[PDB]
Amino acid sequence: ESADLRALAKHLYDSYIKSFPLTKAKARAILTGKTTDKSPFVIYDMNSLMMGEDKIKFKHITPLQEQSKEVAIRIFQGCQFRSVEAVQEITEYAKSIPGFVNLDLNDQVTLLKYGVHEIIYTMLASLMNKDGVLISEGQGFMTREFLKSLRKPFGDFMEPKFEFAVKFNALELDDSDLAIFIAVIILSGDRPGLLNVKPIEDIQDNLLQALELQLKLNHPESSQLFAKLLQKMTDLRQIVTEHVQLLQVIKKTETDMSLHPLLQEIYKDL
Amino acid sequence: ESADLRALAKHLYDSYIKSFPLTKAKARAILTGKTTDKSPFVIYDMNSLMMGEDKIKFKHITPLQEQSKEVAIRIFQGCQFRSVEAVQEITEYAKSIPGFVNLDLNDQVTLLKYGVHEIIYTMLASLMNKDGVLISEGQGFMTREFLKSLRKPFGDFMEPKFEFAVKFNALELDDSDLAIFIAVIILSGDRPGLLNVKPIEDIQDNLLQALELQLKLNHPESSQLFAKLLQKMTDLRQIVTEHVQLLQVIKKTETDMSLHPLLQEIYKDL
Ligand SMILES: CCCCCCCN(CCc1ccc(O[C@](C)(CC)C(=O)O)cc1)c1nc2ccccc2o1
Repeated sequence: ESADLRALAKHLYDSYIKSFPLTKAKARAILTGKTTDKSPFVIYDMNSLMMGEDKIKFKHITPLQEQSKEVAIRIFQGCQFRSVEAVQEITEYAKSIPGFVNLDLNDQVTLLKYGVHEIIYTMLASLMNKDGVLISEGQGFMTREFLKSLRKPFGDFMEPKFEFAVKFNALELDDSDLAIFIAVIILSGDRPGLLNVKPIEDIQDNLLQALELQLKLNHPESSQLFAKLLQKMTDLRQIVTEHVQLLQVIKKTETDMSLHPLLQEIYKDL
Repeated sequence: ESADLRALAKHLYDSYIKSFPLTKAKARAILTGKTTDKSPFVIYDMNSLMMGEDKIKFKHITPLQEQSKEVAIRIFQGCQFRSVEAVQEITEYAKSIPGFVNLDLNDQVTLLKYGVHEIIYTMLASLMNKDGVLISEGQGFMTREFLKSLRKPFGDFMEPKFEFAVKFNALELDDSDLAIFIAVIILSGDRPGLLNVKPIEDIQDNLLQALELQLKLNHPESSQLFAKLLQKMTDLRQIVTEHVQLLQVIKKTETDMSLHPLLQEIYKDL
């Protein structure tokens, strides 16, 4: 019954709105302007960066950065903190996916460990366009060029996210679509180390039917959107793998820089 | 129309049968199961290999294990010969895909270039089970044990493919399904360097529709098989990536000597 699938879709969309403070709808409203209400301050260089810590709250350094925790590192610990923040929002969302909390506690942990970053990059795309990305709840906007100009290793951390975002965003998905998609990502029975794969795949199948109908009803004219979206899951895994190896490089070139315990746990070069 | 999709399906199945000697239906009869007659020669040890090699249809080298070209190298090289063969079979199959030959020639070469490894492992799964893989047109069977026991570098070469095959084969696809799936892989759109993505994605759209109808008619009891199959591409990709990686490492094993050229030419890297 497609009626039961529509309810699941509404339920997941509802939980999504309740778990994620900055939706795609809000992100696009901020980026596309035509607004005086919430135009973001723009960071495209060191100076605007300094200024940025004025109209927008930023627990980081404004002045000199070199001999005082450089800008690259400052921006990096910022992403770090924001990522853990996202893991907590995604975890809250996960618990709302029917069946998720009734699974083996060990597998709940495994599903989150492997799904969190894939979800992070999917949602990160909502806050990006070809020119940059929204920051601090949408009050700021850091330029893609400014980011690609950071010190040797940090200079290329974000580029692959942008490359993915521009392609992914061309699919023109809205929050109700993404809510089902993120749920699908989490319930992957092919995650390494899962104990009970069957209960996980039973839920994903239900989620997949939900996503399929949702895309057919919401995008009547977009041929094979469902399949096209599912293939994007390959680009996500790649982004993760690529990010991981870059993180191993960072770890060795910056022995004075620290990683958040949560993020470190999830990570295992995995 | 459902008619254009069935025709496309039937057309691909026919060309697939004509292009690939060993069909999965053919290989499954041999593997797990009997169909008692002409049982494959089993390579499970060094002695069984030496014997099988000198008694199998392997046009290349003979058994010589004594400070002269180790077994692992001869096995590895052997898989290279068969891979070059398959590439030509994949190439002929590609040309039968409606619209393929009509694409920009550089684009045709690009699609084949980046799609042959994904296709090779996909079809390899057809000849594998959890304990081994069919060899020499199915006249042989090299056990998973003997393979994982090879030298340090070569022992971890095929294992990852066995793991993928185990999961992939659980989908229980047959040649009619695989025929369309392989064509979808070939007509990707995200291969690097493509010049005209539109016609490529347009054909894949048509192929995906065909694959979807085929799975629903051929496996009416398998819910969301279409979606599950597409997500298996995330695995194939990692496999390929991980594979070119070990490959580079192998290069850092065997190298020198003015003997073997022209042969090294015929292979390169694929
Ligand atoms: C439901 C989840 C919503 C996810 C929203 C993510 C916003 N974000 C963080 C993106 C990110 C960047 C870098 C990351 O690297 C770390 C922290 C490295 C340990 C990781 O977790 O792998 C991880 C995640 C982010 N936003 C921005 C804006 C500008 C510059 C950098 C930046 O990073």
